[PDB]
Amino acid sequence: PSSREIKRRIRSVKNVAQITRAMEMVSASKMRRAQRNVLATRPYADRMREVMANLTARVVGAARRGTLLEKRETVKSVALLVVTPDRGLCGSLVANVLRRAGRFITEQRAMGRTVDVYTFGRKGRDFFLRTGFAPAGEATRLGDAPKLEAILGVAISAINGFQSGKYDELYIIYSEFINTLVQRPAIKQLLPVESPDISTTTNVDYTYEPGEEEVLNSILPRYVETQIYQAVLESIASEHSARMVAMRNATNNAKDLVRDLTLSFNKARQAAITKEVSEIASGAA
Amino acid sequence: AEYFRDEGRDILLFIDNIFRFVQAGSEVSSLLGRMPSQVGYQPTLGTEMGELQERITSTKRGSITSMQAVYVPADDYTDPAPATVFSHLDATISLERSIAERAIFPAVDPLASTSRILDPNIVGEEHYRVAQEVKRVLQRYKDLKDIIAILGMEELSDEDKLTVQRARKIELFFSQPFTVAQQFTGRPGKYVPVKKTVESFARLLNGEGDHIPESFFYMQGDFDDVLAAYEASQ
Repeated sequence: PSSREIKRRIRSVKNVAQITRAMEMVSASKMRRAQRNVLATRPYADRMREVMANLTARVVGAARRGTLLEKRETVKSVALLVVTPDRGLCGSLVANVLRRAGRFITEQRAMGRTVDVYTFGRKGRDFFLRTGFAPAGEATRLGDAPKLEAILGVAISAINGFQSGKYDELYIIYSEFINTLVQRPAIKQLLPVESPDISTTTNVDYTYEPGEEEVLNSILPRYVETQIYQAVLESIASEHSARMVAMRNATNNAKDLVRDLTLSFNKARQAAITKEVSEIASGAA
Repeated sequence: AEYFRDEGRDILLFIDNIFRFVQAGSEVSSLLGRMPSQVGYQPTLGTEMGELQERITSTKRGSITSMQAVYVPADDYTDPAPATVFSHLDATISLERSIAERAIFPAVDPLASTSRILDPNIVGEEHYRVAQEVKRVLQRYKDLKDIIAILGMEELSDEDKLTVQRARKIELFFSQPFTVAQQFTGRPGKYVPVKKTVESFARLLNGEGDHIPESFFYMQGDFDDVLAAYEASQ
C-alpha cells in the first residue's frame, strides 16, 4: 500500500478481468455448439426411444425378458457412471456431481451393494483415485464434440459386466442442463425398465427377420450406449454453461476488486501528496 | 501505582488510550516551538514515551500487571504513536476494523497479535502447538483470500478448501460474548478458561466440528457449547 504496489495490483486484477471475460465469451460459443450437437443427436435418441418402447411392448413375458431387459432380483453389485469436466473453472458443477456420486455410493453401500466406479473426465477420475476407488473404466480427453466411438471403451465394458453378472444394476450421474444458468446433477437408471409410452400402447405388429430375441439382444446395448451418449453431451453442454456462469461471476468480482483497489490507490496517492508537501513546507520553514 | 509496587503489593494498572498521552505531548510540543517530527509529532516522541513506559515495570520488590489501550489514528498502524508503543510491550493485541464490521466483536487479529510468553516452556507445549497451528491456518486463509474473493472457493485443492473452511470456523469461534457487552449481543457473557480454550481449538483443528456449519461457532464459549448448540439444532 504505497500508491505503486496498489497500481500493480490494479493492473493485475484488470488482466484477470480481461482473461475472465474472454473465457466467458469462448464458453458461450462452446455452449452454443454443444447445444447444437445435443439437438443434432436428439433424433437418433428419440427414434430409438419409441423403437424400444414398441419392442418391449411385445416382449412382456418374463421368460423372454432376458439378457439386458431382465429385472434382476437380489441386487448385489451396482455400477455407477460419472461424467465430469476434463478441466476446472466450472464452479460448483464438479463439486455437485461428485457430492451426488459420493452420497449415492453411501446409500448403495448402506443396503449392502458393492459399488464400482466408471468415470468420464479427468476430474472424476482424479477424485475417485484419490479417495480410494480404482477406476474400473477410465476415459478422458473427450472433446467438446465427442464421438460415440469414444465412449465404447467404457460402455461396452459396463454392458459386458452386467451381462456376466458382475453388476446387478447400472446408473449414470450427469449434469442436467435445466437452463443457461441453472444446472443440477441428475441420476438415471441404465437397466431399461422401459416406459409403457404411446409406442408401448401402439399395437403395430412387426416382423423380426433375424429373430425377436436376437433383435432384442442387439438393440438393448445400442439403446444403453445412446443413453450414455446423450448424458455425456448433456454434461458437456452443462460444463460449458457452468464455466460461462463462473467466469461471469469472476469477471464481476474482478471489476468490484478493481473498483476497491482504485479507491485504495486514490487514498494512497492523496496521502503521498499530502506527506510530501507537508515535508517540503516544514523544510522551507 | 509505584508506591504500592514498591511495598510489595501486586498492582493491576489499566491506562486508557496511551495515544492521547502522545497526542497531548504533540500539541504541547507544537505550542512550545519545537520542530515537528514525521506527521506533526513532537521531536521528543521516543523519549517521552520511554519516560512514561519504563516506569511501567514489575521490579523485584513488587509487580505491576499493566494492561494498556492504544488508539491508532483511523486504522493506521504505521503512525508514530502506536509504532513507538509496539516495542514497549510483552503482549500485543491488534483490533481490526474489518473484523469488527463482521460483528466478530472481540475483533482481535490473530496474525497481528503476538506475545512473549507464547513459548512451550512457559505456556505449555499443547497450548503453543494449538496457537501456532491456529496462526498457520489463519495465514493460509489470508494467502488464499483473493483467490476466494474473485475466482471462488471451488478452484482450491481439497486440503486448501478444508483449511479455508476451518479458518472461517476459527474466525467465528474467537467471538465471545462478554458480561459487559450483554447489552449489544443478548447472549450472556462467557468466561472461558485458558485450558478449555486450548482444548476447544485443538478439537477444532483435529477435525471434530467439521460437519457443524460455521454459523454455530458465533458468540459461543468452549467447544462444548458449540456441540450443544448443534445438537439442539439437530
